[PDB]
Amino acid sequence: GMTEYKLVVVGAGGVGKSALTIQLIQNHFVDEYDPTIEDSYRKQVVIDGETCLLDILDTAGQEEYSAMRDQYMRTGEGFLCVFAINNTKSFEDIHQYREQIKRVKDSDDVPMVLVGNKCDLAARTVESRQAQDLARSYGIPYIETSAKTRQGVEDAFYTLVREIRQH
Amino acid sequence: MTEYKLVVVGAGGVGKSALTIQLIQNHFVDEYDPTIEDSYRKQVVIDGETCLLDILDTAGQEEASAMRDQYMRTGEGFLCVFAINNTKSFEDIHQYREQIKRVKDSDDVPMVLVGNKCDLAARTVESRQAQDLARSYGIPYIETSAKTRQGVEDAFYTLVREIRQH
Amino acid sequence: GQMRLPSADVYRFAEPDSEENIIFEEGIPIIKAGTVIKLIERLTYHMYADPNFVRTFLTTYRSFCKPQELLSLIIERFEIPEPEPTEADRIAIENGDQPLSAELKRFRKEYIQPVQLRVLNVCRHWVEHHFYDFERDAYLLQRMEEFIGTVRGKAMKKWVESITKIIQRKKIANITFQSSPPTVEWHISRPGHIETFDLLTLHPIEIARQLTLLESDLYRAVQPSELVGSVWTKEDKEINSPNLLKMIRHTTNLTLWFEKCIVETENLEERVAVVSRIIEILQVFQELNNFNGVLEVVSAMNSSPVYRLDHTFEQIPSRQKKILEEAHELSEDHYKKYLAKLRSINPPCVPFFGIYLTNILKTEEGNPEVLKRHGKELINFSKRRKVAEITGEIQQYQNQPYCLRVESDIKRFFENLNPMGNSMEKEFTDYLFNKSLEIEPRNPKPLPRFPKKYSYPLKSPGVRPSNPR
Ligand SMILES: Nc1nc2c(ncn2[C@@H]2O[C@H](COP(=O)(O)OP(=O)(O)NP(=O)(O)O)[C@@H](O)[C@H]2O)c(=O)[nH]1
Ligand SMILES: NS(=O)(=O)c1ccc(Oc2ccc(F)c(Cl)c2)cc1
Ligand SMILES: [Mg+2]
Ligand code: NA
Repeated sequence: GMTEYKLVVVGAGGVGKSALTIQLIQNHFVDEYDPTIEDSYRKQVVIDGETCLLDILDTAGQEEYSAMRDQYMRTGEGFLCVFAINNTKSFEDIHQYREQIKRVKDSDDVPMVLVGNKCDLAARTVESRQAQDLARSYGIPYIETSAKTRQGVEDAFYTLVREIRQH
Repeated sequence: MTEYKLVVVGAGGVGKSALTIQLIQNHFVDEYDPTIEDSYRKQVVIDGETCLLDILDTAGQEEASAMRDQYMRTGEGFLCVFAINNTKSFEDIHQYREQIKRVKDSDDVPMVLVGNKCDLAARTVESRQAQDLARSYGIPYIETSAKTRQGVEDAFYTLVREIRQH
Repeated sequence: GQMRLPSADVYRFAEPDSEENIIFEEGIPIIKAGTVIKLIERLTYHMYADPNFVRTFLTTYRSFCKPQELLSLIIERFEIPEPEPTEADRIAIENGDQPLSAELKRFRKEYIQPVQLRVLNVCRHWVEHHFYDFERDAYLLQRMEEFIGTVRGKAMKKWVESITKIIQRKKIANITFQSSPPTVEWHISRPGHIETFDLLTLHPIEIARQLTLLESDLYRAVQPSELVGSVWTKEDKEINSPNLLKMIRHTTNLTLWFEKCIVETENLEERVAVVSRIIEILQVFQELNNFNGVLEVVSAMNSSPVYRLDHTFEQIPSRQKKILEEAHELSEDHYKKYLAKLRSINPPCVPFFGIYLTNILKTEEGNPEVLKRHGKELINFSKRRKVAEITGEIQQYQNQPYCLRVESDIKRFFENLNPMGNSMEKEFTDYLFNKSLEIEPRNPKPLPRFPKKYSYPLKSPGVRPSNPR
């Protein structure tokens, strides 16, 4: 039947990374969530007229289990590398996440998108030009998202699926 | 996993809490801290079937005697505990038995009669007297020690079997 | 008829329920949302006890009420006014007779005494199971001591005196089995010869047992205070979640040690023996229901340095390939088979904590703190109940102890394991990957040969236990 895409969310902890998948999978219009519910991370969507199933792995909260990252990452066909726009360290971490994905997938060309997440009203410290320049140096798209208004969320995941389809 | 709601009842000081904590934690409580109401959960395989025991540990002190209907309504099975060195606690058993039957409006409530503190030599309730009472209720009688663990699993898991076959 | 209540002007907890102050879920009611006053009323309700609610509330309330304010509110709840004499009582008194005081006696028996006892049960649970509030705020403890120590009247006396003693014991603060633990097993390393301890020289049964005791102790030490509010992910995580972080860092260190043992064994035959021994340890972890240990091994075998070692994998016996594959299947499909297995076994067990962390974090992040209804902000209690269901599951598996004997020297060996040495994480994991490339180069580079490094026999003693008389 329909294609299933296994997507993996990676990035620094403690800076609102989990809001990206929660806002996608959510009842978009009721702010509520039970992550324990079988298939609270599966969503059927239509992208460019083609229906598919997204299976999203987001191990948010397990960042200290650093030796599990390889196993978790190998499950993915495409990756969202997420940093917080008010946390410069999370942005500086992106390079090593990308290198680790390339190693785990044994490929220099792994479908991935760079996502800058606005997780609160604290002052932005990573300007969009800095993140665009980083994404361009890697040859990947850059999407900015809000953790509160759902802006950018669909664009982040749909752009990643397009990267997979066009690989 | 089937869930079973067990309730431990009986006079103050007979060892309801000590029995429950021995089952849950494998630890014997030396202190006598009178209970108001405590609850515990235990996942355990009994006769090859996994279940989840919810155990309500109730107040034996007479000052709480007007607050029992609410927990007797929710319980599926009752451990009726007395201490074998305390004849008054044995005489108190029938009051719990009769109240449980009234609240649940049933002559057929899963129950086990438990004679606790069987590690103590100075017994004042003979096994035969308690066994006669248990037979009149149609229920098993199990002597236990929360201190040594003698009979503790048998008492609780027999009650589970009674609920299962109810 | 129902008992009459004090005027809500003198006693705030007698205000009628309305959708402006409490919302129930669709046989005691389950609360979806409410004001803090209504939550405390139902926490201490005169009609029924709710021990699960007491645990849920005391685990999670700090997200909506400060400890000092909670104590003030439950003291306010405790201080219930008694009703005035009724007309029948008045007429009796006017005739010099003793009044029956039927309504007063009923209100004492059916409202005051149950509510007051349930307030004391909140205090008792607070001190016994959430004492960190008092460790962190000495003045809160003074207030609790004063409140309990000045409750008058005989109906509460037994519990007041008991709670006073419990508090004093908590300020200055043993396992029984019917079966004996099995005998400690030894292989090449003999008792007391800690300098020879290593992956292949300790007995694999005893490696798994001692790691299970260690990992069980680490699991059992994690308190809900380290989890609520997602505090293990925040800037003060080392202050607020030290036992959880110690547990995770042990798991990480053991995984890295397994990887290091594998890739630093350059001889192919010896490396097969190393991997085979680690899968035997995994088999004993499975037998012990040590799921943390199972996943420590699975994580190591799926790490980038190990996973690519096809020449090693090819020589692993088929039955061990199957053991590893079935263990890995526990994690597939978002841990579907792990979750089913955890819920089926007979404890003791050591759960994998990471799933709980992700579920607590996403429950906190994915639900609002408040619900807005009729212009009022109500505390979203359903969200807190979901968090406390997870912390309750954690606690249920913390109760059962393992019937295994500690070996102090083997315990110390694994406590002091430090595969990274003084290296930083990236430097070390790059080192492991470069060793992997050295010992099994990428095709089409030829496979080199390497000298043996172990002077002792590689044959495993196996993982079935022995029993001399
Ligand atoms: N020797 C011995 N002492 C026991 C045993 N069970 C309980 N005790 C002791 O008896 C005392 C009362 O035990 P406890 O469990 O608090 O009794 P309870 O029935 O729960 N009391 P309450 O109804 O007030 O909550 C404690 O000192 C406890 O150590 C037993 O099997 N053997
Ligand atoms: N997904 S998994 O857990 O089934 C799995 C993990 C690692 C695998 O690669 C190995 C490499 C070297 C070895 F010595 C061995 Cl045993 C295995 C193969 C499968
Ligand atoms: Mg008790
Ligand atoms: Na910053």
